[PDB]
Amino acid sequence: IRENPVYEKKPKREVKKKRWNRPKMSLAQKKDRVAQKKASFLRAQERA
Amino acid sequence: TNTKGKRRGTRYMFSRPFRKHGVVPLATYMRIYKKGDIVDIKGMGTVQKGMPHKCYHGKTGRVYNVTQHAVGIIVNKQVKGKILAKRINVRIEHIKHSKSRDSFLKRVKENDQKKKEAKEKGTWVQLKRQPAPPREAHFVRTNGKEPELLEPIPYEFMA
Amino acid sequence: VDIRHNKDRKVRRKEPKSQDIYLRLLVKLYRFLARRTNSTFNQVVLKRLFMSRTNRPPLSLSRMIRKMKLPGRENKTAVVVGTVTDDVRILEVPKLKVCALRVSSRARSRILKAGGKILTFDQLALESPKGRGTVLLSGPRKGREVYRHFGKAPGTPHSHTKPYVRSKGRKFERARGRRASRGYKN
Amino acid sequence: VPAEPKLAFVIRIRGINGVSPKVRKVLQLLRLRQIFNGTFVKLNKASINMLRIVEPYIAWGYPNLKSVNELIYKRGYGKINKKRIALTDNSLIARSLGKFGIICMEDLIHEIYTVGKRFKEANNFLWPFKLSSPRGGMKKKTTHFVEGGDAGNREDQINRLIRRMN
RNA sequence: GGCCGCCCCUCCCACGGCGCGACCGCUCCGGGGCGGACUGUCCCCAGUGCGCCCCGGGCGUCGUCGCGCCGUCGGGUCCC
RNA sequence: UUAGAGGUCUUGGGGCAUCUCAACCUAUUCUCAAACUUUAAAUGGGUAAGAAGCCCGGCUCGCUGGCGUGGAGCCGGGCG
RNA sequence: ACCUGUCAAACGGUAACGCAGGUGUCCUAAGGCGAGCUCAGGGAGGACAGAAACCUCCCGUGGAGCAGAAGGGCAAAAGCU
RNA sequence: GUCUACGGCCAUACCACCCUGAACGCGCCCGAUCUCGUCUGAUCUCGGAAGCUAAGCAGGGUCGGGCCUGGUUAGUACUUGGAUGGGAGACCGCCUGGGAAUACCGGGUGCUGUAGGCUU
Repeated sequence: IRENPVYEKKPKREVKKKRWNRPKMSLAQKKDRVAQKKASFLRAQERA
Repeated sequence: TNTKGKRRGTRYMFSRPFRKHGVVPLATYMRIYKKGDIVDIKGMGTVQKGMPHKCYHGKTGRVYNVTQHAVGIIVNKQVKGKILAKRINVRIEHIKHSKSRDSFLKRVKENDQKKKEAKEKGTWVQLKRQPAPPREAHFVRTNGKEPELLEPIPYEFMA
Repeated sequence: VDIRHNKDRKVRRKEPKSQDIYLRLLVKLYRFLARRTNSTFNQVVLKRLFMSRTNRPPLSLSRMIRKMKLPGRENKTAVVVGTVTDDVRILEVPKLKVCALRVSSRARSRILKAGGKILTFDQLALESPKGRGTVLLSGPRKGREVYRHFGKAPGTPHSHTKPYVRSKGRKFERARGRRASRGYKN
Repeated sequence: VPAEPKLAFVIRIRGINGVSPKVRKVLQLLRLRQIFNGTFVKLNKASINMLRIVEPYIAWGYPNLKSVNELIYKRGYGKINKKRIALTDNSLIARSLGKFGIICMEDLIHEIYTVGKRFKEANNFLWPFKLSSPRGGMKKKTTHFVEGGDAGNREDQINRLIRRMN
């Protein structure tokens, strides 16, 4: 440590940007989901 | 008559704002005050040391002394028909920089540089502020659409 | 209409309160000079001829030598609207051309023995009607005893003004208010 | 939509008895220290808000070319060495205002009317006009113009009032 | 000498109006293929927005650029 | 501080396997506060709108200090 | 002679034998510093134990405490040990 | 695309529940000889590296509560200045300027600084 304390930074590597997390849903997706959830409830209660 | 107590009538002026109690944010202690700059005095009840008197809350003065935790300020106070420059020591928590001075210092900078640009370009530029002039003459297009006719509405007695 | 009159009349001397006919003749002379000449020197001299004795303090010989030794002041006439007094703490007097209303006998002897010249204000008008090549001097106006008593009151914290005291000693206004051991000391 | 006017003529229509301290201050800044005194005011947001303070005390509007002509010619005086001097010759104007380019009564009228550079100097040179009482009377000095009174901004009707007071 | 007074004219500028293109920015009431999430009609189902990707339409205070045409007791010491 | 409504553990009561009340909870609802408040005016109060300013170069310090640090002071110069 | 809230009209100041109250003390710690903890209350459990003894988990923005009245302030606090 | 150490602004960041988490890391985790502290190695302190993302933590979701922001409420309430306005009064209208707050209805649900990794 006393002879060579200088730090050599790990070289940065360019990589392909791959998403490992879910992106946020948009307003259109959120509104559509309620539309089809409502329709399924009406359809299921009508069938039974 | 009423009392001469130091904190009489400070029930609201020294209270913390709603949902803003607790630990004092640390950037207030990191603000740097030099000799000659203008500060707003606003007492905070969370810190009871170095507290300005209520008559200096909402007042603005300039720094004449800097100590370890406090600042000396020259503040104008009106006393029965005469204005005197009081010197008060206030801890750092109860003061903040005054943005009016910062705006003026910026305007001095853009003025000086506009003088240099004007001299180098051989032109003349306006540097004095002017009050809002009367509105200039202009045309208003109807776009082939008649103005909507407004009319007072009849009176109705609601609940 | 809708004005105030309490400051309409300016309070200043338009003539000497004195009845000294010789001063009245110099006022007649310098009234003409202030009017018919564009010199502001003649205007300043005219004002000082009107002024009272407390406003015309004596000018010490030492102070005039001090002010006439400053650079560029050589071969100029020192003008005093007042009395030139002798200073015994000065041992060497150079040659000076001094114009004054009054010069004390010992001052006049020392100035003349040094080779200098003393002029009156009528000879100053004949030599320099404009006031060219002059140094207009004045004695210390606040250098008298009444000003030690003026100002912030003695019994007020940061005041260094002299009280009106009949006699000076340990028993005369030194105990309470001038001492932390007797009441207070501000 | 025409450009909103740049020039106003303001006439004090009230006396000096029982005036509030703020209205008193604004009136002496407008140089209306006497009843039926008049002056030209350059219109901008600074001056307009001043005129709103003294609204019950003044009757103002937009003068025309004839109004500025009759006021300056008939009872226009200069402030020459702190004195009220009648404008009888063009030399009086040239000695005080000639450095700005105003050398005659026509230059001073153009300067006031087509308000521009050096309006401050030309207008301050003019002593506040001492108008007479309005011949034919007034409607109501204590009420605003839009309520059948006298005060406030009569925008173009000020020229009718000037014909009767000048 | 100059200007104005009536007639083909003539140039520039300003204001307003009418069209014609080009460029730019927002938008979808849009089309076509590439990856992610959604639905109790979920395998044969049905939708939802998102990236490149060029065509179509609209708006932009009525954007910028020019081009024409019409009006003015318009301006140019009343343009030549 | 007023009134209904929907549920239920009920050291609750009453009329008689019990059932209604009361209690509690939840979502609503009527009406209020000088010594209550999330919100929050109008009119108020303070400061600033340069030459005592701005921008360059240098010197001093026993204060501060990783440092050519920082802060203050002082000496020149330029810019209306 | 003093202090708290209000009066008091959103800077400060502002009166009445106006309103609601407190004071002539108390503390070797309840002064100072450090460390470690979290309080009131409630739910669910546990031999005697029950509406209130002590033990355990959970929720808890302070709804407790900080000696004196009241207002402000305060949570790995200024509270408890 | 993300994390860690130290932070700034302190909910657009909190709370409830569900889903997903590659690699580094952060953890949970194993143990008590030494340092250290306990009724109790639970916590604290220390020595580790068999297992695991179940939890914490991160990202997403919910016609979610809250929070932020905008409409509406509404030129309403209130208010500077004015009148020899009205009204028996209580109070109200007008001129001249300023101008809110619930309920109700939408949109959003951390940004970022220094240093050091992973995404090879």
